[PDB]
Amino acid sequence: KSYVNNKEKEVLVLWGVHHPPNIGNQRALYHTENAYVSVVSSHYSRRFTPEIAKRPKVRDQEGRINYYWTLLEPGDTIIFEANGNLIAPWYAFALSRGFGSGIITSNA
Amino acid sequence: SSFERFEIFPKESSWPNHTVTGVSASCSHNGKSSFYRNLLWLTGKNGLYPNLSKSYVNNKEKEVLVLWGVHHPPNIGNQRALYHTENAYVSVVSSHYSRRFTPEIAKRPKVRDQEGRINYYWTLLEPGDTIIFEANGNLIAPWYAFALSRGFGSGIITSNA
Amino acid sequence: VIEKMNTQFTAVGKEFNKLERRMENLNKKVDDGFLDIWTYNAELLVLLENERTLDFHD
Amino acid sequence: CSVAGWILGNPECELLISKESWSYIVETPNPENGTCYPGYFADYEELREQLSSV
Ligand SMILES: *[C@@H]1O[C@H](CO)[C@@H](O)[C@H](O)[C@H]1NC(C)=O
Ligand SMILES: *[C@@H]1O[C@H](CO)[C@@H](O)[C@H](O)[C@H]1NC(C)=O
Repeated sequence: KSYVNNKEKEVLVLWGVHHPPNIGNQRALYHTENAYVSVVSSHYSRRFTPEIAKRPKVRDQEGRINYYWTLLEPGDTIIFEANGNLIAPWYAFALSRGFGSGIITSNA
Repeated sequence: SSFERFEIFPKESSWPNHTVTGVSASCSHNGKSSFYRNLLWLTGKNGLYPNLSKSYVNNKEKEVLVLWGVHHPPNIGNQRALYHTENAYVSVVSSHYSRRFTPEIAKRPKVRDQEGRINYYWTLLEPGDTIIFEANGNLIAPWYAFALSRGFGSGIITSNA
Repeated sequence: VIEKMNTQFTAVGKEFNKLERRMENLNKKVDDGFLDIWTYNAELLVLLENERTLDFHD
Repeated sequence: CSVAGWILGNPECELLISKESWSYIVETPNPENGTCYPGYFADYEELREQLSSV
């Protein structure tokens, strides 16, 4: 899949990669033991593979999803390829930058 | 400010089907080959390197510093002699840590007359968590670990006074 | 006093990872150092001006 | 919600999906609704810095 940033704005694209707790789960969901995820843009390139491992449970779930992101410049193209283990982007954010804002921590 | 140095995986009882004896000339002590004191170089036993799986639960109130390494032999013959596989991996996870390592085989300049390398890795295990170690080979296992106690005002200085 | 103490400084903090402690501590050092310096300058400017003001009036 | 929760979307952060503009962002001291499916968020701190100018 690919997307061309036809907006005047930078686009924040997020996606993830699934890392099953075992082989049986990898076979049940993607039906391959040799999956990869590859994401590229004119100024970005990363290839990911799943890792299978025994892990402590977190939130009662064994297995993990790693999250990744990139900013796609206006006019560029982002390309996603996979054999499995991809948590696909659905929504993305066309960003508009300004000045003076920030993130604060408060319970007021 | 202080720490408790304790065994996580006692040498005698933790690995009954692996060889836990292994030394190198480069760590020679008093003329004899030797090795790191808080680590164990695990190698095969009777021709096998059984799939390894170990874990530790941090049952202390303190953070635990766990160190381990990965061996990268100078050649294929050494990989076959020690682990008996050409496709080894080491995998270390915790609730907030995950890393998978593989050995690399390469011709290298000698350092301390030794071709081949051991990379060293570490992580801090939070109280209540679990660290899990899995391997097909090339693991220099943790033996001892440090239960850390933090304080204020200390630091490391360089001096010959 | 008002004109000199012009604040263009941004103090919104940053998060760091467990393996970025050296960077976190550098950031902390920078913020604390600037705070100590400006606290020093503000207090010293006020004390020196209060003393000169009273001499002026006398 | 944590910043990760807000951006990835989180079933419990549904009330935020409709708000497109703001003057500042307020996070509580210990947000809970973050990465509901456990995992490592790459360059999270760096994303928080990018979103501080949006
Ligand atoms: C310790 O340092 C001396 C320095 O001359 C060196 O010759 C020796 O090989 C070192 N031994 C170990 C185990 O690092
Ligand atoms: C063989 O090695 C594994 C290593 O994780 C250990 O758990 C198991 O108890 C060992 N067993 C024998 C000799 O039966």
